[PDB]
Amino acid sequence: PMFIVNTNVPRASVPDGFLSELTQQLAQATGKPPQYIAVHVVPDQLMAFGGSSEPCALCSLASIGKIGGAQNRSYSKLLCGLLAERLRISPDRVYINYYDMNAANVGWNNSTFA
Amino acid sequence: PMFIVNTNVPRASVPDGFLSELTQQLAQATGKPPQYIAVHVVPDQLMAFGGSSEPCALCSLASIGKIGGAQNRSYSKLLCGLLAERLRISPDRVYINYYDMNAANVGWNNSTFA
Amino acid sequence: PMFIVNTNVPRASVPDGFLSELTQQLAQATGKPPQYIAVHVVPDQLMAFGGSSEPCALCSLASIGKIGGAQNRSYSKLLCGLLAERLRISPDRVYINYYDMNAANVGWNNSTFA
Repeated sequence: PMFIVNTNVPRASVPDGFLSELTQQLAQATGKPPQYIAVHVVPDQLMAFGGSSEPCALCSLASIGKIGGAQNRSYSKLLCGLLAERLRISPDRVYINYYDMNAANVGWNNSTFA
Repeated sequence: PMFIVNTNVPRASVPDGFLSELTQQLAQATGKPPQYIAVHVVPDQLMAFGGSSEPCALCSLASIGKIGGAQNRSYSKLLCGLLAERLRISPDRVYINYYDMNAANVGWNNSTFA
Repeated sequence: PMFIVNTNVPRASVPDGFLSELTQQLAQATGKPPQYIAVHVVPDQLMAFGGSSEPCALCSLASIGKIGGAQNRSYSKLLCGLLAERLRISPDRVYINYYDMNAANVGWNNSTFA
């Protein structure tokens, strides 16, 4: 899995250990081994959500499988929770795009997962 | 809908009010209320387009529906127009990837839009 | 085609000429003219791969066609190669997401490619 968060929250407001928390919780939620989880946080962005520059986030979670209606609701509760607790972003100012990747369309270690 | 622009134009060249202009015009084009539109501009990027580093943009518009042949031509005219007028980027140095998201694949407010 | 590299390697560690090299190598690999290749490198990122902040990269290659099982294995060998040689990133800490874009879903020069 690969989880990306882009936010207008400043870098100083991202707490120490946040990338590890995300890694841990995503491994648990997706069922994937932690060695396969990648996470990427991009603060200080020039963004608006509903026309407003109050704290917001635009995110993406891509995974080979483990994407679907019920799973994605679960991930959204988890991730909006983390963004609210840690970054002080309202859940209603977060979008998370989910992507179910075919294994042939993910490169890693000089090959793909197919 | 969510619109992201990555560009090598410097931050100071992004005019005041541009995120609101994008929000407004995207609301009109997609038909969706502006409260649902998110916009994200990433200046100062290390980029090339066709092997050269004059002003360029790599963008994305992801929406639950409102994506298709005709609509995407319209959006391209609109958005290339804005990028040329406001950021002085030639339309021929802009790519916009369009993504029609399934509602169950967009997280928001602790759940999905399904 | 458009190739994006997000990495925690510092800006200074990206060699002069790297965007041109990627352009050339991608034009050869995809068979598309260089004028159609766009490349984007984002250093200095806050990222982790398998919980580790050792050098890593999260990448994307989107193209109208020229994507599939065998082609993507080849691209992965190529691009992991380049990232290892030039940025000193282990192939096993690189993900590359491949996107086969429909021509009607790529905007350019006030219209789409359809």
